[PDB]
Amino acid sequence: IEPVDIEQEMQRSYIDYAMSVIVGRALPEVRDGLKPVHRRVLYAMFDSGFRPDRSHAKSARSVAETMGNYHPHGDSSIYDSLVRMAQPWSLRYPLVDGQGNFGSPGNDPPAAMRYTEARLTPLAMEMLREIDEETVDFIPNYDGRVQEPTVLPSRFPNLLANGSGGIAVGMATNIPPHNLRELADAVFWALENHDADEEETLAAVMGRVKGPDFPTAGLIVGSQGTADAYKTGRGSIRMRGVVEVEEDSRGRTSLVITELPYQVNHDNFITSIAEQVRDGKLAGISNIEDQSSDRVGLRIVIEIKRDAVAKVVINNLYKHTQLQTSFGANMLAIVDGVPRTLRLDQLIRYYVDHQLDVIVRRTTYRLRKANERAHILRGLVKALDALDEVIALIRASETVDIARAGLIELLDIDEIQAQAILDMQLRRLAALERQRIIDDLAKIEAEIADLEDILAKPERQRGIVRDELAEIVDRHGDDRRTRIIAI
Amino acid sequence: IEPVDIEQEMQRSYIDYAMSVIVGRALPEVRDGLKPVHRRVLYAMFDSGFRPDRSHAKSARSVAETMGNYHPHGDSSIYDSLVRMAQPWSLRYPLVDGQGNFGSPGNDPPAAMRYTEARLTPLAMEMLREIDEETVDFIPNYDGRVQEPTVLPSRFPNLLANGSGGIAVGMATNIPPHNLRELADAVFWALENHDADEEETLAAVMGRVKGPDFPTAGLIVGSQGTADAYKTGRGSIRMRGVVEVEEDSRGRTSLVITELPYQVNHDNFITSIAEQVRDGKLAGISNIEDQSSDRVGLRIVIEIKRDAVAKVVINNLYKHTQLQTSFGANMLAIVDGVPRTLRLDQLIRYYVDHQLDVIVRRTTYRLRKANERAHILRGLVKALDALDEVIALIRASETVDIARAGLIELLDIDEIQAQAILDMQLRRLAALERQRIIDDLAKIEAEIADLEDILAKPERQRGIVRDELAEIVDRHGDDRRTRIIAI
Amino acid sequence: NALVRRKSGLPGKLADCRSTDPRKSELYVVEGDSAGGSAKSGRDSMFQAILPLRGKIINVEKARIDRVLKNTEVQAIITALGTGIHDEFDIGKLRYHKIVLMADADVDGQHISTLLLTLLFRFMRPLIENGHVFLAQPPLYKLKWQRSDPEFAYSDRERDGLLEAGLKAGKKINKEDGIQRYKGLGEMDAKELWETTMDPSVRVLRQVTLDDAAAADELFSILMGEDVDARRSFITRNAKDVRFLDV
Amino acid sequence: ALVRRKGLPGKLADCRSTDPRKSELYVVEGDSAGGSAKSGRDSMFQAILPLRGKIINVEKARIDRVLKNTEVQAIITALGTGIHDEFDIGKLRYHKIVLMADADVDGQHISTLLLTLLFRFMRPLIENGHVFLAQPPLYKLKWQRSDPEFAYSDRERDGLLEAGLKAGKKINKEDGIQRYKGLGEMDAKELWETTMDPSVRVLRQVTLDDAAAADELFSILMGEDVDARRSFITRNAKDVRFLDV
DNA sequence: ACGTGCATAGTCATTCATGA
DNA sequence: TCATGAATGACTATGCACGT
Ligand SMILES: COc1c(N2C[C@@H]3CCCN[C@@H]3C2)c(F)cc2c(=O)c(C(=O)O)cn(C3CC3)c12
Ligand SMILES: COc1c(N2C[C@@H]3CCCN[C@@H]3C2)c(F)cc2c(=O)c(C(=O)O)cn(C3CC3)c12
Ligand SMILES: [Mg+2]
Ligand SMILES: [Mg+2]
Ligand SMILES: [Mg+2]
Ligand SMILES: [Mg+2]
Repeated sequence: IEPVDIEQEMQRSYIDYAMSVIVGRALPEVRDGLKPVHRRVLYAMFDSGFRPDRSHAKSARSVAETMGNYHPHGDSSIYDSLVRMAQPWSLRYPLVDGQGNFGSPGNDPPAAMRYTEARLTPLAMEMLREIDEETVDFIPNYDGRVQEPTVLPSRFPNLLANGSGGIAVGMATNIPPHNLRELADAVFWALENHDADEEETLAAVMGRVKGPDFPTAGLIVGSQGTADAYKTGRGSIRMRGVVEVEEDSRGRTSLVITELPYQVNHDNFITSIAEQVRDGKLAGISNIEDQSSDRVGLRIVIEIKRDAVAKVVINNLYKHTQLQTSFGANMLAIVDGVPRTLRLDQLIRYYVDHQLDVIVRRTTYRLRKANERAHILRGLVKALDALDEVIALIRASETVDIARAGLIELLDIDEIQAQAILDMQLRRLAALERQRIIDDLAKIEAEIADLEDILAKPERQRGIVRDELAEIVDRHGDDRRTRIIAI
Repeated sequence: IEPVDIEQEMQRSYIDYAMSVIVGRALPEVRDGLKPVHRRVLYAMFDSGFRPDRSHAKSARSVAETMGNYHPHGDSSIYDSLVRMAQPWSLRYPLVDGQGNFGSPGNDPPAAMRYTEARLTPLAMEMLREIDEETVDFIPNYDGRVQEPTVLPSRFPNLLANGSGGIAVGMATNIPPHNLRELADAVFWALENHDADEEETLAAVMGRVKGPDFPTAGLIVGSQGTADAYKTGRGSIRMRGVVEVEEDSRGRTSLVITELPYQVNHDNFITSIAEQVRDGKLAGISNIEDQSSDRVGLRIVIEIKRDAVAKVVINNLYKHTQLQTSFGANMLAIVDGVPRTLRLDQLIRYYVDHQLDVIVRRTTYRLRKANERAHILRGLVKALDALDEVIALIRASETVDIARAGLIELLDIDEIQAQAILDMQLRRLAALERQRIIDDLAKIEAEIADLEDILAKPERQRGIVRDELAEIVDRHGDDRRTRIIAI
Repeated sequence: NALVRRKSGLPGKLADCRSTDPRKSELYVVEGDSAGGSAKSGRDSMFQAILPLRGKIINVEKARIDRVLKNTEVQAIITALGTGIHDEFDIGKLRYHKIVLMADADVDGQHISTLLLTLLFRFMRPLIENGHVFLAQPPLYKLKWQRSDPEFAYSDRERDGLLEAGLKAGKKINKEDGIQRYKGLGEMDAKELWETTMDPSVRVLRQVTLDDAAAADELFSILMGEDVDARRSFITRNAKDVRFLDV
Repeated sequence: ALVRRKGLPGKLADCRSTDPRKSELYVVEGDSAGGSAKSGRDSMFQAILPLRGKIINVEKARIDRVLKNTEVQAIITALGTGIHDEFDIGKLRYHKIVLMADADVDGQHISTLLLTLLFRFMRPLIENGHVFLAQPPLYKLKWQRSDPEFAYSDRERDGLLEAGLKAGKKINKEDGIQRYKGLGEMDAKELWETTMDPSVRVLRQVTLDDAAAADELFSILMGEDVDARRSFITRNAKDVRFLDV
C-alpha cells in the first residue's frame, strides 16, 4: 500500500477539477461562444441529420446521441441544456427549434424529454456551415471511437450575439446578448480597418455596438455601465421593464408591466410584489392582477390607491423589486485554452480571426479536392481522345490489372486515373456525356484558378467573410428589442 | 356542444382500452412470444446495428431509438423492459447483452440508463434472422414515418423458452420458461409427424418437454401440475429451492440455501424468515446469515438449535416461506389477434406453422430476387454477344435516352436490361470479367431451380426448419437447470 | 353566489381562475403534468382553471372508501370542486359550473376518463345529472400548409377531408414537416391547446348525459367492479360490436 | 467489538464482522456504483456507504447547516466516532475508511470535499492512517482467448497491450479495450477484481505531515475567499504535472 | 396484503462566483 | 438567502388479474 500526503492529494485533485471546469465546462470558447455541452449537442443533432430540412426528431434521440458519442454525462442535465437553447426568452438567437412545451419565463417547467421534439435552427446551421470541409480541428471523443469538433465554424458572432453566463472555479463569466445587425457592422469595420490599432478599433466598435440587446426587450438606463464593460471587460448595466399608466372608468389609475429585464422570473416577480405589500413595504398599491396570456404576452396590472401618485409607486417598484435590476457584465471567455477578460475590440477581433481561419481552411480543402477531381478528369479526357484504343485494350485483357497496366502504358497515366477510367460506366460514352466530361474539366480549372487567387490575396479572404456574413444578417437579422435611453 | 350518454361513453372507452391492452400491450404473440414493447426494442436495436459483432452501445441510444420510431411511450418504463431482457435470473434465455449494473435477484435496483450499455445477444439475432427477406409482415409505425415488424422470424420457440407473464384486462397470462433442447425435440417430432392429430401430438410433445426449466434452477415437486398446464392450459406447479444440511466443529447443524424457486426475491425471502422468528414462529432456528457473494452465488446459512431436527425446520420453511412456492401456470397467448388459452401441442404446432410460413416466404423472396437478377444478367449476355454493335450504338447516340431506346430495339431487351447495360462499367468488358457474367447466369439458374424445388416440396420446407433449428440448439442450447423430482 | 380563488386552502397543483362566479368559471381536469403545464399557459386565466392529474386515477369501484379519500389525486378533485361527496354533497358550493375532463386521444386517455367518470358518478352524481361534466376532444392532426394558416383535425376522416379541400383549393404542404400527428396532450404547446380545446369559440366539447340511472349503475359495476368474470364476459360479448354503436 | 445492522444510516450496507480492526468502510460515489459495490464486496469485512451528489463544503458552510446534511450525517453516524471536541477514536466502527470515486475530475472534486470533512471534523482518522483512497481502473483489456487485464493508467494500458501482443495474444478492434468513465459503468465482478479484492486492489493511505501547512491549504482551496483561491490556481496549476518528478 | 410487468415524471440537495 | 447553469437519480402511486 502506497502512502500519499494530504497536501499533495488536495492540491493535485482540486487544481485538476478547477482547470477542467474552467476550460471544459463552465466558460465559453471565444471563437464560437460555446461551452462543450452546447457544441456537442449541436454537432450531435447536426450529424444525426436533425436539421431544418427534416421534421423535428424526438429530443430523446438528440440527448442519447450526444450522451452516447460526445458528452459522457447524465441524460437529465443534457436535456436541460438542449431545452435552454430552444427558449426565446433565454437565447437572443435560439440554436434549437423546439416543438412542444419548453416551459415559460415563469416557474412553468419544461415538458419531460418524452413529450418534446427538436431540431437545429437555420442560424445554428450557420454555426456548423462547412464544418465537413476541414474548417475546424477535430479530436477523438471520450473513448476514441469517433471524432468531434474542437470548435464550430460559427459563421455569425455567437458569443456576443447570444452571450454567456457560467460559474467556474476562482472565476465566473456573464456576457450579455447583443443585436446581430449591430455586431455585423462592428465586424464589417474590423475587416475594412484590419490594420487599425486597439485604441481606434475599440472606438469604432463601441460606436456600432450601441449596447446589449436582450431577448426579453426592456430598457437600458444610462451609458456608463455599457461603456465600462466594453473598455474594462467589467461593467454594471442598469435594466428596466416597461410600465404604462392606464386610467379607468371609475377612476382607478393602474400600472401595467408588459416587459421585464433579462433573466427575471415572471412568477417570482409577482410574488415579490405580493409579499412586499401585505408586509408593509409598498403602500399605495391596492391590487395585483396577472392578466397575462399566450395572446397578449406579459401583462401585470397593478392598481394603486386613490391617494397615491403613479410615479412614486413606480420608483418604489424600481427600488424594491426587479422591475429595475442590474446586469453584472464580466466579459470572460476562453482564448486559446486560457481564460481571459476581454475588451469589446478583442472579442470582435478574435472572432474575425476565426472567420478568416475558417475560410482559408475551407479554400485549402476545396483546392485540394479540386486538384484531385481535375486529375481524374484529365485521365478521362485522354481516354476519350483515344476511345477506340481504350476499349479494344480492355477487351483483350485477362484481368483488370492487366487492363489497368495497359492503360498506363497507352495514355501515360497514374494508377488513380486508370482506375477512374476502369470504373467509368458506358453511361458516359454518349455524345453529350463525353462533352460533359470535357466541360467539367474546364469548369474546375476555372475554379482552381479562383481558389488559388483566394489564398494569394488577403483582400479576397476578408471579402468572403463580409459577403457571406452579410447574407446571413439579411436573412436572420432582426430589429433591436431592448431600448436604450439616457439618465 | 354535442351530448353523449354516460353509458355509451363508458362502454366504448373501456372496451377500447381493454382490447388494446389485451392484444397490444400485456400479452405475448404466440408465434414469437413477444409483447409489443419487447418486439420494438429488439427491432430498434437490430436496425441500429447494436449487434453482438460490435461493441455495446449506450443503452440510452436503444431506448431513444425505440421511443422515436416505434414505441410512443415513456423512456423510463421502456428502459425497465430492456433491463429485464438482459437479466439472467428473469429470462431463461436473455435477449439483451447488458454491460454494467443491471441489478440483482434481490432488492438491488439496476443502474440508471446513463451508466449501462447494451446490445442484442446471439440468440436474439436468431429472433430477427432474415427479417429483411420479407419473412414477416411489416406495418407503418405510430406516425407512418417508418415501417415496423408485426412479428419476428423467431427461429427458436421463444414463447415456451423464455415464457411470459402479463396482467391485461379481464385476463392475465403466466407461461413458465422451458429448456431449449427439450422444446427442440418437441418441434422435431412435430415436423416428422406433421399429419398426427392433436391427441397423438400432445402425448408425444409432453414426453419430450419434461416440464418448465427456470433460470433460477431449483426443484419441481410432482408431475400433476405440469401435466395439467399442458393438457388444460392451466396448472399449479410446485417449486422448491435446494437445501443442504451442514454440520459444525462443535456439532451444531446449519441449513444452507443455495437456490430459490423462480421469481423469489432474495432480500424479501431473508427478511420474511427474520420477521417470523422475530415474531417467534419458526422456532428451532438460532441464526440467519447471508454468506452470499458474487463468487459463491446464493448462500443463505440458517443455523438451527441443537434440540431441533433439520427436516422439521426445512418443512416449516417450505410451509411458511417461499422456499416452497407454486407457479400458477396459465397458457394464455394472442393467436391471430385473439387471446387464446392453449394446450402444449397447440403452442408447438402454432410455432411450427410460423416457422414454415417464414421459410416459404424467405424462399419466395429469394426466388423473386434471383429471377430479377437472372433477367438482368440475360440482358448483359446479349450485349456481350453483340458488344461491337452495343458500344458503337451508345457512342453514336446524342443523349443517353437515345442510346437506351436504341439498345431495346437492337437486342430486344427490357428497359431494365438496357439500363443495366448502360450502367455497366468498363471493368466488366475484360475477358475474365465477361466470363463472370456468363457463369453467374449459370450459377443463379441453378439457384432458381433449387428455390422452385423447395416451394414445390413440403418435405424440404420442413427439413429446413429442422436443419436450421438443430444448428441453433447445438450452438446455444444448454443443460437443464431445474431438477424434476417426484412426490 | 361567489367564492374566493387562490392567490398567494385549495390543492397545490390547482391553477385557479380569477373570476369568482362559478356560473362563468370552468375547471379543466387534465391528464399529465406536461399537458397541465401547457394548459396553464394557454388558458384564459379569467374563467379557466387547470387541475393536472398525475398517473391513473384510483378505481373507487374497487378500492375501499377510506383508501380513496387518502388518495392525493382524488382529494385534489373533491377539494377543487368544493361540493363534497355522497350524502354531504351540496351543489350550491360547486366552484365550477363546467368540469371539463381533458385526456389524451390514446387508449390510456380513455381509461382515465372511465376512472374519473366512475368517481363522479359514485361520489358526486348530481354533477352529471345537471350537465356540469364535459369531455374535451383533443386534436389528432395539425395540417401545416406552406403559405396558409394551419388547420387542426379531430379524426382520420377530417384529416383526409381538409387535405383534399386544401389541395383542391391550390394550397400546398411539405412532405417532410407535413401533417403533425398528436399522440397526446403533452406534445402540444400552450397556443395549440388554446386553439383546439380551450378557446370556447372553437373547442369541441361533449356534455356527459345520464339517462337510465339503474342501467348506468349496472354498467359501472360490471366494467369497474371486483368481479373479473363479469367483466371478461362483457368485454368478449360487446367488443365485437363497438364499431356499430352509432351506425 | 461493535454491533452491525441486520440505529445506522439507511443507505449503509454494513459488514458482518463485529471487529472494527478487521472491518472496512467503502465510501462510494453514486447509487449505481454503490449498488454494484454492495454486490461484489466481501460482506464479511467490507461495508458500503453510497454518497449521493457533491458533498457539502464544511469549510464554507455554517456548522448547523452541515449537520442537517443527510450525507454528512450518514458519514458521521456510520463512523461512530463523533466530531470535533466530542471525537472518540475508540468508537470507530471501521479501521479502514476507503474513499472510492470516479477517475474523472468530479470524482477528484468529491474526494477533496470528503478529505476536508475528515480533516476538520475527524482529523485523528487521517493522522492515524485510517483513511485510504481506492484507485479505480481506467481500462479493461479483453483478449480473445486469454483472461482480461485491467489498467489504472494510459501508460500501464500501453504496457500490457505491448506485452500481450509480444506474447502472441490478440484483441478485437471492435470490443477491444473497454474504457471506464466511472464506477457506475462497472458491474459487481469488475469492482471486486480491481478495487475491493484486498489481494489486488490499489489503495493509497492518506498521511498528514505538516498540520499547519495543511490547515492553510484547506482554507485557501476550500474557503470563502475566492481571490486567494484564484491566485493560487493560476500560480500552481502551471506546475501540477511536476509535483512528483 | 404482496409480488408480478407494461402503462399513466416532478421533487429533492449540493459545488461554484457574483450581486442583490 | 436567491437566482443564474452545467456538473454530481432514487422515490413516490395508481390499473390490471391471480394466488398465497
Ligand atoms: C407522477 O406519476 C408517477 C408516479 N406518481 C404517482 C403519484 C401521483 C402524485 C405524485 N405521487 C405519485 C407519483 C410514480 F410514483 C411513478 C411514475 C413513473 O414511474 C413513470 C414512468 O414513466 O416510469 C411516470 N409517472 C407519471 C406519468 C404519471 C409516475
Ligand atoms: C441524487 O442526487 C440528485 C439529487 N439529490 C442529491 C441529494 C442526496 C440525498 C437526497 N437529496 C438530494 C437529492 C437531486 F435533487 C437532483 C439530481 C439531478 O437533478 C441529477 C441530474 O442528472 O440532473 C442527478 N442527481 C444525482 C447524480 C447525483 C441528483
Ligand atoms: Mg438535474
Ligand atoms: Mg416507472
Ligand atoms: Mg397518452
Ligand atoms: Mg463521474
